[PDB]
Amino acid sequence: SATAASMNAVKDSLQRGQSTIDVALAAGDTITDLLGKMKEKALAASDCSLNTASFNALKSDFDSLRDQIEKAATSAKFNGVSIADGSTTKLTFLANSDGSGFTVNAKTISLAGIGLTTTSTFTTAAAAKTMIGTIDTALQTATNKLASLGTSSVGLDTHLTFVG
Amino acid sequence: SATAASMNAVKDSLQRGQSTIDVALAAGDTITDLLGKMKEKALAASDCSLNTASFNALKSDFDSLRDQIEKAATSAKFNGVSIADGSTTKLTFLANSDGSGFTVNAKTI
Amino acid sequence: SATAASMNAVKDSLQRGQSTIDVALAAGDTITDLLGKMKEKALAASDCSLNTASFNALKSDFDSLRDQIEKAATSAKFNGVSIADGSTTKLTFLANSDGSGFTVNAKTI
Amino acid sequence: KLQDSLDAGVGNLVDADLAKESAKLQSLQTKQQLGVQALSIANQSSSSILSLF
Amino acid sequence: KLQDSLDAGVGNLVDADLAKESAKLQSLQTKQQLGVQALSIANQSSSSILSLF
Amino acid sequence: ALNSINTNAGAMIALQNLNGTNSELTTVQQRINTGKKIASAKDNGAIWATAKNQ
Amino acid sequence: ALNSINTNAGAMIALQNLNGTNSELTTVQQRINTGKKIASAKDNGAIWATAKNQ
Repeated sequence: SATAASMNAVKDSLQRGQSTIDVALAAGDTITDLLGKMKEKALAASDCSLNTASFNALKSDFDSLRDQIEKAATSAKFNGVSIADGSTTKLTFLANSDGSGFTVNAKTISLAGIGLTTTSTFTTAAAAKTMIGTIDTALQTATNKLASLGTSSVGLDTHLTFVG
Repeated sequence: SATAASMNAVKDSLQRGQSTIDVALAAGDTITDLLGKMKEKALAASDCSLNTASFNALKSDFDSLRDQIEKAATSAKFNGVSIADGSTTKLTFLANSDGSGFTVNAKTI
Repeated sequence: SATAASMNAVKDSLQRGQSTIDVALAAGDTITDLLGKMKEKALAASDCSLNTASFNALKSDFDSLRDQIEKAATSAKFNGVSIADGSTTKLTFLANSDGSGFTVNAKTI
Repeated sequence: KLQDSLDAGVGNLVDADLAKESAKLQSLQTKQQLGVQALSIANQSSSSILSLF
Repeated sequence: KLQDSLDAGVGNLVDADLAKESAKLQSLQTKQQLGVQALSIANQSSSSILSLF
Repeated sequence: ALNSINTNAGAMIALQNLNGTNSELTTVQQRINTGKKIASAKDNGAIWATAKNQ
Repeated sequence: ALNSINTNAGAMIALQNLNGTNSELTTVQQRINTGKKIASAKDNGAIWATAKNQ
């Protein structure tokens, strides 16, 4: 019966892990939407037949969206710890009554995590031509990381049910 | 009357055997569910028209489910003994007041 | 009362037979639809005033429908046994508590 | 269509009939209530010996 | 025309069929209502012990 | 022991089945709300990523 | 025995009649869904085969 009480202690750690990953997933969805918008803005700014006045407007829109991404990524903290800021490399929760762990790797989805390198803009109509590909790569890697996070969340739910 | 008291001793061994097999059966049900999911993931990953990015996701799902199976199988122990880990080959409980045994073969899952 | 329990055992065999025949009937309906389409394609391809390019298109449609028929027929299995593939000649289920059988002949489609 | 057929077949294999289970549950609950009373009746035997002494 | 094709393709990938979800929702609501009643039945066990003492 | 006063497995198993039904209900309600099967990254990682990029 | 506690035929016969009604309901619902009497090969083999070939 001592072991059953210990399992009662394990379930709390699993639930806290659930909450943390849920917060990370919400932030990630917002970030992917913003990345799609940024790709569209960068594509529009690469047109060579634009005025000097439209280029500046598109550049300001791009800057605004990037700052939005940073704000969204830095606030996905639950209980002071996060798997989306890049502060730590992994989080381990309790999985067994003997001290065994359930490991969740950290999936950084901040600007530095996806290679966007904060304070990154385009100054000419040729820099946006490469920013298109940069944002395509950023969106791909962000979606990969979020898929991994979803798999981890499903695993946590399944193990919680089995422990009960 | 000595024999009747001995049967009173036999019933406890039978009850402990009941508990052990119940734990094993619960673990086995979980494992069968996980195996069905693994079969579906493996079938999905065999499609030749997939990207390099979907194959990796399906591979990670498969790995996660396999680790789940191992965790579930290794924890089906009651009183330190198990008929699902593969540690022993059979478990014998008391069946008669003369020392006869009830044999349960081990089914490693 | 032993006989009544045996009848309780008979009902399961009858239900399994129901399921198997239902699967076969679904496959058969699909196959009949495909056969109607194949007849229409073959009739269209017999016109002597067609180009070399329309004949090939109709031939490809015919081939596609035939492969569809084979796929549909080979998958009508329940519990590993079938009455539509041609693997066996008949299936017998329990009909009476004394061991009597209910015979269903195989209808290869 | 095939997946629907297979799901229906498995359901036909392992499903229950709750209309019959309701009747069986009622009868068994009544029988258990009667069994507790019968055990109570059986316990009170041999209590009349004390009057002899 | 191409953008319309791509939008239709993605919709074909990730969309649901609400006609089936309605039937599944009805069956699951009935099953949950039955499950609460079954739990209520299971709770009332062992209440007949007190009559023995 | 068929008459134990400390525990009963019937309530435990009824609870487990009720929780399973509640989880299935949650999944169906999510499908109805969002109008799609693969809405988040938990439903299906591969298909969700493909749809986002497309 | 008019007071038996182990069995009662009234419940059995009520169940049988209810099952018969359910079967008739199934047949009528199938007719409404497909809009025709002979829809499958179970309804009528001869007429179904004739209609298919025609």
